[PDB]
Amino acid sequence: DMPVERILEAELAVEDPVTNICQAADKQLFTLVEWAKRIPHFSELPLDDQVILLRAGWNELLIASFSHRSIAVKDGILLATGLHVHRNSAHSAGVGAIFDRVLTELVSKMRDMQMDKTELGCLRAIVLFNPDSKGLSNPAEVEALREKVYASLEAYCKHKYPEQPGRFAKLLLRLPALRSIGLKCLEHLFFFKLIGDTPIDTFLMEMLEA
Amino acid sequence: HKILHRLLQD
Ligand SMILES: CC[C@H](C)C1=C(CCC(C)C)/C(=C/C(C)=C\C=C\C(C)=C\C(=O)O)CCC1
Repeated sequence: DMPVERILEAELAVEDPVTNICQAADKQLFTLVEWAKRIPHFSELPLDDQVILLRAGWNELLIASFSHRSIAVKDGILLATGLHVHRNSAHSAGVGAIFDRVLTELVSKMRDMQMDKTELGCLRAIVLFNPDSKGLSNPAEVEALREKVYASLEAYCKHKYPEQPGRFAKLLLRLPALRSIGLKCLEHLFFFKLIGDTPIDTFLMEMLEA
Repeated sequence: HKILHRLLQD
């Protein structure tokens, strides 16, 4: 009911540094909708609940994607726009603290365990199917979809990495760090909007709506 | 949430 082959297919189907990062975020929000449509059973949920799940998880979903994309580089983040933000550039722009959190708690840990694209997609599908999201018409159905994702994820881990019995738990235990980092990035983005001297495009602005 | 709504329906 939740095969990892379709979750990987969704990942492969979607392929001032503050300004560059905000422009990449808006670009990838469009791509995020196309990704979620390719996750099994997401498009079958009520349309209001599809909206709720994406508005609740977009920041974590985008952070996981560019963090995994950046395991190929050191002390840097690869943006979807083809630009690279070096650790030194982020520090010199005043956002070095949260940048270092992304490199240390996400990118380096992804690189250390060689997290593959199937595991990334499954973790993102778990984040997407967040049954704690407020306003869900049927939270039990979302919880059931989440359960099917991590059931398929564990089977994949035991089959492809039988020598790493703790790998399934290691993947899930990056989710608290992703949640904390996602919340801090939202905090920064609201401050940028309040000051008003950072260009924020329309889709990124819409995610900041009440 | 105009943009998200339009993108999901299409
Ligand atoms: C300047 C740092 C500041 C705090 C900030 C962060 C954090 C960036 C990391 C690299 C610290 C953002 C992240 C999100 C919530 C989404 C990022 C999406 C991207 C950049 C996707 C991609 O390129 O694939 C967007 C808003 C502003």
